[PDB]
Amino acid sequence: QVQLQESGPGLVKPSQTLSLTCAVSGGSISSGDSYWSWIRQHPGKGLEWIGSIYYSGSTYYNPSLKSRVTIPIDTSKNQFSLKLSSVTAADTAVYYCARHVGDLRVNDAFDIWGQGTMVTVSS
Amino acid sequence: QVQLQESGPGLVKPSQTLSLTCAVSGGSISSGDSYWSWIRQHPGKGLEWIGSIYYSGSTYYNPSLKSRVTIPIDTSKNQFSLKLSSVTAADTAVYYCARHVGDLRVNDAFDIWGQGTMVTVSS
Amino acid sequence: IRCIGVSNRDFVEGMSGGTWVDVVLEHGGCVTVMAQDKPTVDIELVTTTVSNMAEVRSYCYEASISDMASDSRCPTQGEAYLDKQSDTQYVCKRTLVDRGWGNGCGLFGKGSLVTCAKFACSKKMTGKSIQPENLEYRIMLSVHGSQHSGMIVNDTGHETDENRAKVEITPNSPRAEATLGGFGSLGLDCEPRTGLDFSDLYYLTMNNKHWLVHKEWFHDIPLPWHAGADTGTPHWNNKEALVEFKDAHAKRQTVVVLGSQEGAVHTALAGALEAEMDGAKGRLSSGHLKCRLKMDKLRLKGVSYSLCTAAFTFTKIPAETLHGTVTVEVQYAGTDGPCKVPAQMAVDMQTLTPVGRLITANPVITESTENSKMMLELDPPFGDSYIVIGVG
Amino acid sequence: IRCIGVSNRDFVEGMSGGTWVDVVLEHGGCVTVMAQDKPTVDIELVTTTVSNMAEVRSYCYEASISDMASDSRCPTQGEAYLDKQSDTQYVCKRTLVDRGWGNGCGLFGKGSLVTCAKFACSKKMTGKSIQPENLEYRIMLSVHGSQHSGMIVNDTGHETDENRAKVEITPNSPRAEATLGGFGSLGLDCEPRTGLDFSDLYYLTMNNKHWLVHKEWFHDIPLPWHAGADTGTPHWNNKEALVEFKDAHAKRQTVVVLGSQEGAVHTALAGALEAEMDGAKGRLSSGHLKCRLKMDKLRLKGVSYSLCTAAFTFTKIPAETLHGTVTVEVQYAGTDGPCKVPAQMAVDMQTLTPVGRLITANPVITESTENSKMMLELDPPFGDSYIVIGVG
Amino acid sequence: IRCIGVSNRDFVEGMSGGTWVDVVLEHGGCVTVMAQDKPTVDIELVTTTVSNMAEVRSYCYEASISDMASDSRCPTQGEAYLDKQSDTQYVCKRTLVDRGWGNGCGLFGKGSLVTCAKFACSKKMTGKSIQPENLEYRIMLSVHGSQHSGMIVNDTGHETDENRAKVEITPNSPRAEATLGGFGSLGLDCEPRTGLDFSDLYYLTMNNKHWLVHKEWFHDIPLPWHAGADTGTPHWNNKEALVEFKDAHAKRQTVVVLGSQEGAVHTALAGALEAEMDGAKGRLSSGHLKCRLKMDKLRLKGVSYSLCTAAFTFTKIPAETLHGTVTVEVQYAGTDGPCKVPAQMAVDMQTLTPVGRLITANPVITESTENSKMMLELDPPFGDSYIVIGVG
Amino acid sequence: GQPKANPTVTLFPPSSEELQANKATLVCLISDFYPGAVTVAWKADSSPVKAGVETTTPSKQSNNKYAASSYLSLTPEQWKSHRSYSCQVTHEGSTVEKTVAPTECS
Amino acid sequence: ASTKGPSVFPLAPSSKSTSGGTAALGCLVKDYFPEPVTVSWNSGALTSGVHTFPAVLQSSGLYSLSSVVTVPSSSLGTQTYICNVNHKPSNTKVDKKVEPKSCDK
Amino acid sequence: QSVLTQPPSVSAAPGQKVTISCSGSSSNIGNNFVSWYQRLPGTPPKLLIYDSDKRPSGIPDRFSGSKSGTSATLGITGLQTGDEGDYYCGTWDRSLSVVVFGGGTKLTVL
Amino acid sequence: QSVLTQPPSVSAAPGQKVTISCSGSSSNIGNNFVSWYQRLPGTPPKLLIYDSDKRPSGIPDRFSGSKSGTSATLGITGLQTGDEGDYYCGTWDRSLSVVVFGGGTKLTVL
Repeated sequence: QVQLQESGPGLVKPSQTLSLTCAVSGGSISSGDSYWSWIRQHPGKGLEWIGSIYYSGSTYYNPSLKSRVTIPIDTSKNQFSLKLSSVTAADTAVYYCARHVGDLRVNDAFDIWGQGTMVTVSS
Repeated sequence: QVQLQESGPGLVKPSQTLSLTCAVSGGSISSGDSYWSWIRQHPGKGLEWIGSIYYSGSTYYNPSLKSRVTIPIDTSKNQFSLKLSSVTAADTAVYYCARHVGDLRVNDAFDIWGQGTMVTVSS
Repeated sequence: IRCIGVSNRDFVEGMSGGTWVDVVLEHGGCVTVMAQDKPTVDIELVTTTVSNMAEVRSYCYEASISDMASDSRCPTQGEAYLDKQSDTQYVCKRTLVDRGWGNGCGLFGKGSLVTCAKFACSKKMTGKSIQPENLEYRIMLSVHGSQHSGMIVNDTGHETDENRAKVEITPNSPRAEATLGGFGSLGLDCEPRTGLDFSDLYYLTMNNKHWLVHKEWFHDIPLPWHAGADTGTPHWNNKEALVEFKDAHAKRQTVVVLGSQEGAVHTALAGALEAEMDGAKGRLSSGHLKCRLKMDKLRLKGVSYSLCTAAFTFTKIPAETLHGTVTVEVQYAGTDGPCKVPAQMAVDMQTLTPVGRLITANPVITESTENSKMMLELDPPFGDSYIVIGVG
Repeated sequence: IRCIGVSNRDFVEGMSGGTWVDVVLEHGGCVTVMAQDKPTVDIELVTTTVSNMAEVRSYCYEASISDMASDSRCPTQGEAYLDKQSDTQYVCKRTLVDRGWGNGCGLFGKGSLVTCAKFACSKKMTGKSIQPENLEYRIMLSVHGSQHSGMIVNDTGHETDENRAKVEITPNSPRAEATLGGFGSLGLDCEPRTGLDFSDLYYLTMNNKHWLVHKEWFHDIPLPWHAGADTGTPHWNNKEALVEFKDAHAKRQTVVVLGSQEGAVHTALAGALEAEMDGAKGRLSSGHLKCRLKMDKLRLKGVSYSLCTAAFTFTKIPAETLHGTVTVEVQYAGTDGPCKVPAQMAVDMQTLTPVGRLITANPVITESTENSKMMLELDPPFGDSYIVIGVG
Repeated sequence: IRCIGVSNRDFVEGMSGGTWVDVVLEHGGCVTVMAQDKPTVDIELVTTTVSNMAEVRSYCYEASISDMASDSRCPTQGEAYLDKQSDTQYVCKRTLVDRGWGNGCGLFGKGSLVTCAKFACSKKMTGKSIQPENLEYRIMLSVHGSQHSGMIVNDTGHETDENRAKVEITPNSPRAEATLGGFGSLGLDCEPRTGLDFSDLYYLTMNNKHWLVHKEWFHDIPLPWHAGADTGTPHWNNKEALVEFKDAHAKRQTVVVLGSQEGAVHTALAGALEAEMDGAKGRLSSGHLKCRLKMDKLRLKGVSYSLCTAAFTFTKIPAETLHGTVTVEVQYAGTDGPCKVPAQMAVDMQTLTPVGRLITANPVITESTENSKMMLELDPPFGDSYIVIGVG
Repeated sequence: GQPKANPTVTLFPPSSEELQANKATLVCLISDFYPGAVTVAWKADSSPVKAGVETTTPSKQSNNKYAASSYLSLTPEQWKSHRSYSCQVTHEGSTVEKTVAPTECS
Repeated sequence: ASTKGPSVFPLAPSSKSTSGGTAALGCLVKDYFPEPVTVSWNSGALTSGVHTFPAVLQSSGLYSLSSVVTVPSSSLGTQTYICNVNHKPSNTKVDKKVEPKSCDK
Repeated sequence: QSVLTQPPSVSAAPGQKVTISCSGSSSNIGNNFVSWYQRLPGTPPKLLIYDSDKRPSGIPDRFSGSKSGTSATLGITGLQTGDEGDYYCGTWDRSLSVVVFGGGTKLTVL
Repeated sequence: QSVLTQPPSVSAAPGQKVTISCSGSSSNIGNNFVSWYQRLPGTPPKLLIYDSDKRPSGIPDRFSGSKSGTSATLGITGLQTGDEGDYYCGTWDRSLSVVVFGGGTKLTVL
């Protein structure tokens, strides 16, 4: 079974850049039905998608997190990355790295979820 | 030669619906290079296109006149119609019904002009 | 009397006991009927109104390409997948073009290029479909008799005429009876359900050119076919037939739209009949109906009226009107009122025997004025003869 | 020594003058080479890395219909033209259904109904295309000689070993020379351009199931084919094959999508070889290369080293290892350092003649400790015999 | 009248003395019966309720392996005996793999490895078995007569209609008599025991997809077969067919489960008929029964009622409804109450003879209002003719 | 057929009149749970203490929900010395926690 | 967020918390970051009746972990109870001496 | 504006069917089909339902999805203590251009 | 924003070449080619120039179009009293999505 595990520095400073790595088991980034999406899940709020990289490496993200979010992908390692430069209190949240919907799914389909790396941004 | 003649009630009341009919000579609405466009030409202002019906009967118009303009077409009579419900002082203008540009002309090409039925909207 | 001057005029003599006569109600022809106790009535199916012609799948008559682009992948570097290639408004064509090391690919071979462009039909000819309940044949009947030369073509006024009148026969109203004043009532028993193949033909319109094309030819037109009344973004059924994406020897797939097919449509519309369109009622001026002429109500008007007094002056003396019938134009000089024209056509004037049958039989002067212009009609034998109009 | 324990182990004896030897570098096999002045080296092409596999046209593996609707026209009342029928994201099927007076039409006949629905592929198997410049075969060479039983399978460390080491041969680097310490340098002349049909096959991935399917079978998959790297709205090439619009006896065209084709894909993937995927480098563990073994640089290490002193104790006494070769595991009890194992395998012990050839020829003890564990190998004749390990 | 608009409509004329008529009660068809002293009644077996379908041996549709492990013994070191190998929830496969001195065994040879894993069926298609005492065919009868165009398809209300009504015939109740008000009582003598092979077929359900598959195909499905109503730990009859324990060249027996077989089940469900399921009563909309039409109780209602007064206006004038029958829609303008429509269809209007038989024979206006909409039906000869609706 | 009625946890610290008697009682009610099942844990700060904690079982109310009550025993020095007091109710895998401090609700 | 040790509240026993001859004392280090803080009773001398529950993550991101200890009611006043909280993050080590419920004010 | 209004309190009787209604908008909930993410206390959300009707593989049969306008409905028939979690609806917004998760559903099978 | 800045005053010598400059924008004048409508006092505008270079059929050879950026230029070489009228530029706007006519050019061949 394909499994995603988000990990990284759960405690970050204000103005810092959090880096969460989603490791994948049972698959790779170059798969035929893979589009690894990272979603910010703050406490007290619903899950909001921040970045969704594809098999080619680039992808589309939310415009509110467009100025600070990056969706890195490790092709040789088979892992995904969610980066947040100049983070704040509002950027701290759950950072799961699920593998997204298939080919004809123009809308999102979060069938598989990541490990859920929670982020804390405090000074 | 193809000729267009716009006619109708040149004097209209406020809140009324002006109806200009463009008669066509030398052609019909079902032609192979026909797209009959009505353009509002107010005094003191340039010509602005308000409605452009096609050979199938429906067509695209300007969004400012979208709430009041209609582009009727008479398939059996070979005539075009420009209707303006709830007219005002700003809706009174020249209402010529020219036959528009050809097939690959995605932009407009007003090669032939109508009779130029001027509209007056006063109470 | 609106039917004797027709070059394709048909002479009807003898019916099935006077009750029912089988006639061919031609769209371009007129048939004159002469009976034993009825006057000669010319029936001409001149009007043909097709109402409520619903639109059919109409091919595009002149298309044009939009802003076209190409998506190129290398040989073994993926196929072309254009962003406008998935758009329904843009027609696209994919092909295998040459991509090399000098051609930009990483391997010399056959790369894949797809060229797309917004192929929009700038105008399309639309074919209306005619249902059987939309036809209405307008047939004008005209009793040959007390009328002048200015009433043969002067058809202005048929309800207030009393010598000629038009009746519209539809599929809903096949049986009718037109009361021709003085002559009684002519019974029309036309079969509007038995039409001239109205369900096998469509009325195509292109440039205001109505043509009654066949149903197979209307369903076989290879144009960009807009489906129905969707007047917005057309479907363009067979919309790829109007443009041609000619690939070059390198990665240049020039998409060139074809020219105006209205000339080729006129070239294919030679074998069809061009019909007129009077708005919602398209005017088809040709056809062939089958009419049941009811001559039982048709009587001979003015039979009890006596002969005219005198002064039958043949002004505008006529000849054979293309069929052997001699149209006699007379001026009855006299105040007899409802007098009868005692005319005879014979060679032998010492015998005074009748020589030929009369087209306008029972010639009766109707006007009570001094000089009454009237038109009569006679059909004598082959040759020339003497026309005695009156006694002495 | 990593090649003698292979059940499909190949024994190489005799080369073309010691300069070039033609060998079959199998992906699953290992070949042991024995020479006149070189030790037995087992070469096993175990690694096979395919790097930069670009995506190909991948069919949909499980689709599903969206919110479907129908546009119905009466018989002779126009064809169905759905608003979602002109949308590329919605697949639609038109048909002729029954429309009557009780069926809502104005005439009993065949109306036209078109049923559309947003047919989206919920998941699709994607086939990567492998270029010829992406293969890299990892072949481990291992000199049979001074090694114990824990170095036959103990492959942890090949750069610091000096008895075994792995060399990666690619298409860009077909010729190489692996310096095996003490033994000299084994020359690899493998032809990476002459691979096992890498250009005729694709690497399909479905559910993390890598399969090296054929190019014709990969180009013959009837699924909804997304074209290239367009990861948004897929094109769905042959996307209509996944759903079926079954029309009823009345105006109900139920569009039912097919089931999951991953089971049928596994049923069609029986004749292909299942490959592994280690990220960007897919691990194919099978194949057959052709290697030029350069034995000119291969020397016999420890030939000038003298014989061992004594105390050759056969601990873990071996037998035939599935091919007639007898793996001799000995413990050299003695501090001779670089001593040579004076072992012999013969039936007749009164003669002391040599009975059979040795697999690990030139058995030399390498360790300078007290009890040095070493593995030797001999191939005697058919039957049983006496193994004298040492003198006395 | 619910049977004349059917494209597969059957015309029944002539019975065995009016007592018993043998008819084919088709599941998709409707048969209109016309008698000498009875009105035309259309019977359509539209409903088909299968109740109490008991479950059968249902194969697994998508399985999956649990946490798998391997028990390995050396060559001549005992066979593999897994602790989960004796567990019924874990499927296991034993094989002979290579075990050597470098492979961990004490002798080079064929060791024994058994790989087990908890092979559980994640979902299974279940086939209900239909007994002969569960079928109930709902046949709607409708007397063609005093009804409008909105009662041909307007089936809302059959008990309070008096012109149409539905009767359910089961195997327990094969004989019935539906009292059609005014027309008397139509006697149904359908044989529910003589069904369309209900005992030779099963109703398989997979993903809410009801399919009336054959009994041999339902008993020949190679899936992991859960036996009966044991909804807990399934037996998985033929549960080993879903996974494959592919052994490698070394001691790695990878157990890979197969994909989803719902697509292959849809591929095998092409030759079966897809049935609906309305809960406990599965709705099968197809079949063919054999009905004994009892026309002895069927009388001609309104025969003693007199003819209508006048004002029969053919609004929505009909044509041939795909079979030669002309559906006459009339508006009786008049307050005659129970008047009879004196309509005639003939070519010759001078004779007034009857030209063709009428489908809705005995056309009687039922409403007492001013303008009463009614539907009549006539079947004239080949061609077009005159329809005189009324006198004058 | 039990509908959606989740449990709610409410915590109350020791009173000033109870602290004047040299005692402390921290009440923690988990009420309205459908079904009536909850596991009650009480601790000073966040780690669970196991002394003086009497938790009642869930009893079915008139609204079809189940409610239980717990009392964590301490002293006035326990309320005035411990920086926090936490009570958690675990139902269906979910945990509802309430924390009360002796120097914050004065 | 940032690394910081929590407050070291001593959670003493009292007359209203002692049932029978046993009384419950405790210790709570709250508002701590990182989570790795260990609790001991009397420097390891009090292990019987010691319960070290898992920590509770607060809404401010500071973890709250502690321990409880069932001790003698007769030992409340004659034996000192001192919890020791050692936090790996930030190097915090705090000895908090819990006291009996002195309500004489 | 990326908020899906879901019922945050979920209880469940033994064998009881619970109803969770996630309200969206016409652009996202009305625009497409929305699934749900079922998360544990130490686990993230896993997919349940796709397109508002099609349940994922391995999901229970008691979980039943439905879609009506911008409202997704998740029924849990035969709900137990294992049905308790955080079931939050989610859908892609046509106006937003990104997938948005709802307010959540704190299921508690007591 | 559908305004094309054109020179409203146009004179003309006998045989004189007049210049009319219709200024648009980068979205409409710069986006595509703009033609002109020549209108009489009792007549509407007739097409002169298409794509900014290609003159219509029946148009005079003295009328010469040119396009530079968002600026269309209409030269009238050999202008007479019959060249007087209302020559107004017009072009389709990519941002506007509709064809817009300019401010006009009151040509007066005195």
